[PDB]
Amino acid sequence: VKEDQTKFLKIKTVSSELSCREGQSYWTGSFSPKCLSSRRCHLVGECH
Amino acid sequence: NSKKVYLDKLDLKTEENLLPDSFVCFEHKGQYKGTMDSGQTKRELKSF
Ligand SMILES: *[C@@H]1O[C@H](CO)[C@@H](O)[C@H](O)[C@H]1NC(C)=O
Repeated sequence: VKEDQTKFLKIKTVSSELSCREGQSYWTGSFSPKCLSSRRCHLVGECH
Repeated sequence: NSKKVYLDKLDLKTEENLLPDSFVCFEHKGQYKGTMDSGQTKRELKSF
């Protein structure tokens, strides 16, 4: 009714972006090795 | 002259020698001209 109601619904367009659709993935980091050594003479244990 | 020492790694090596602890000396039971020089019903060894 004139001078009444007049309800406004607005659709603001904030932004348009070109998003990414990820495929495969994996993880990685920084690694360092540690070694334990044992020296045995021949015919000792499995020194064959 | 120390206490227990815990280690992060076990790096150990063995070197051979000719000290008495490196030799396994044995003898037979019932062996002629040896200790326990009597008839045996079983073939067994003896420490020396
Ligand atoms: C002596 O060496 C290992 C023990 O460290 C043993 O397994 C091996 O059979 C022995 N060798 C012989 C009896 O010839």
